[PDB]
Amino acid sequence: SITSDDSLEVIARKLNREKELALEQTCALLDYARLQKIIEVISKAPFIQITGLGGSALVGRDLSFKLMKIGYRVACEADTHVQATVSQALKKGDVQIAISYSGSKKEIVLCAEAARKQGATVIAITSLTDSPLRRLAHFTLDTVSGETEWRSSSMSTRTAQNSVTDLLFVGLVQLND
Amino acid sequence: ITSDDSLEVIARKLNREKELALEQTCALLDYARLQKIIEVISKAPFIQITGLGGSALVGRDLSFKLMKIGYRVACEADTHVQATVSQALKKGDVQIAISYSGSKKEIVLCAEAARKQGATVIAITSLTDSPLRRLAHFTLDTVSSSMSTRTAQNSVTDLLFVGLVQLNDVESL
Amino acid sequence: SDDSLEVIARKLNREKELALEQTCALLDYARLQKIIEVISKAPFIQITGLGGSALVGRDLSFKLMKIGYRVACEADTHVQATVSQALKKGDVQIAISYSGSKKEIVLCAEAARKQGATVIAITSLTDSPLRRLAHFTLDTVSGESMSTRTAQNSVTDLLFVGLVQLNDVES
Amino acid sequence: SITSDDSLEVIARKLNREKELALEQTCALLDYARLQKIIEVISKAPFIQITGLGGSALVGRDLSFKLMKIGYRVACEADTHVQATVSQALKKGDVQIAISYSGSKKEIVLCAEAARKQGATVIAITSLTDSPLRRLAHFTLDTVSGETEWRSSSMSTRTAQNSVTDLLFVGLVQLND
Repeated sequence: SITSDDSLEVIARKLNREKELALEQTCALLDYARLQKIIEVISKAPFIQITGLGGSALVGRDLSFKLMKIGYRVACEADTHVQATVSQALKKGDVQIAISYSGSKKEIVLCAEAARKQGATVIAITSLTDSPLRRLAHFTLDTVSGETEWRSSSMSTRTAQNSVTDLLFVGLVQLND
Repeated sequence: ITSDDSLEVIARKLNREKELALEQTCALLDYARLQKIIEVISKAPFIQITGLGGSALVGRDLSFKLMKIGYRVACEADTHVQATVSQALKKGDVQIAISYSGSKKEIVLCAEAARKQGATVIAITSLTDSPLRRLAHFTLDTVSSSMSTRTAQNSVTDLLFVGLVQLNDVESL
Repeated sequence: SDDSLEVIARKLNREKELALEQTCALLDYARLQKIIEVISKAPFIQITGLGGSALVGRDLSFKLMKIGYRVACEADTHVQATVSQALKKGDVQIAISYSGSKKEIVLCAEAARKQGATVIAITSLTDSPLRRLAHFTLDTVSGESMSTRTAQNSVTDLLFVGLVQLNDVES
Repeated sequence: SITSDDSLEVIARKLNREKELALEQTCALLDYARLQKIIEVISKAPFIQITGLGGSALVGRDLSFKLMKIGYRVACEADTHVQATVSQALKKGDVQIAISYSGSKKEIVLCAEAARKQGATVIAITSLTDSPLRRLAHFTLDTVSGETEWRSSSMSTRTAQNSVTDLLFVGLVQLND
């Protein structure tokens, strides 16, 4: 989509269109009945681990700061060795929120498998493709990217992921009643 | 946007608010100015990216992209690490300061220290006349809610990056 | 310090050794056992610190996480601060600070005690805000900066080993 | 079963003893002629990546902040994916300081391979064992443990590493003073 022929303005406009598409298609895929039960699940979580890698870990930590900001016990950890040990020590009733577009990055898949072995609940924020991460998840929130993989690789994907976490957070706060 | 709403109404409302941030931010772009900014970033021996709170995550997000392509970058959530790095900047280096307000003490002092050291300061900030906007060599404006703000900030950094790759690609060829 | 590198290496090692000796000599093993028991029963544990003593806290955090304790240890102060506001009766805060009077650590220990949690300080001997606010204090004595870290790690490493022994004893 | 001793006071004394011997034996193993050459090479590095995992990464972070404060351009990154992208982008004349006791941690080994591939100069802070990391290093700084039953524990290993990093920092302040 974005090519070496483009002016800076066309690039600017192309980028915004990719994010707008990523937001709309992600939104269109939402099962609002399934979104609600997920929020219910997160809300009763004694402990929440949020896993990710690279740019998507920033999305997870963005959400971890917001959940801590309202009294949730949240682990979100960049060091993959440390992230893995947290997963291997989760307990039944805990919640893992796995943010990974591909669903086939080993470290993230290994952490989700460890959560399941320990009996934690796994929520995957991931792309529509059938992936090891999707097959490990109790619930899945689908993210549709709009990007040119060779140019805008961690941009509309991250916008799609941010839209899901933002919604999760607002729906959680809305459970103030 | 209010409670009593359903989750679908919230999702749409949040999506529209981001959509407005993307479009009102791009609407103020000065493409001749932005090109000069990319050139400056492109030639920088060293780049510091300052921020705090969510703007720090936006800074790290961009620093990962610049680091992958071999640009020498510092961007650090610890408030006083980030201050030691600004003061240690030298002439010709570049600081990218991301704050919506422009009056946050730490971002202001890091930007002071960076022009004290003779670096170029690029500010990604709101249209509010601010101490940051005054200290900056260049400003890219962001119009935005803390979600919309991060959305607006990311649209500037993402554009700077793809523009940087585009220019660097033109030269290599 | 216009000494050789060899003189520097030995001098740094002797400061570290003195920090270990002087810190170990102040240990009260009766209170340490009580402290280990408090930590072991906490549903949630926050470890606070700033600068190098934050790294010390995270070093402990990694080991506690691996054996199943729920532990927050954030090196960003505003994150650390809001994690203190959410503490609950029965939780535990481990506050690591040599001075004992750094505003950010003092503010988190107040919140912890306010919120009903137990505060365990790892701090120098001086009469300090952190020491007055703690339910339990473990002393660290330097050997002079680098030896301060060494002193703090010797207390945390001991807490870690005590806790592992506590479970293998009741296994 | 973590310890063969029953008494906390015995444990505390043995643990401190292990640390005292890790410090002294690592110190005795220093080729102070090499160490000055090593400090000289770090002094000239336009860019310094410090690599590690888990506890060893905290040592590298502690060093990275001391070095940044006296003005050096330093990368030190907990996220193993990002860290790997930094190693892959090093250039000739850059220095990588790889901090791993074992020398056989996949991610540290692959970061040193990438650094050497691209022509960076690799200084390893590692144990004496013949390791993939030691065979890849241009320079080595040996971290060994004490005699006790606590050898090779992360507590002993962190202590030996810290003494080496503390020394490198002080030797650098001495030039740059």
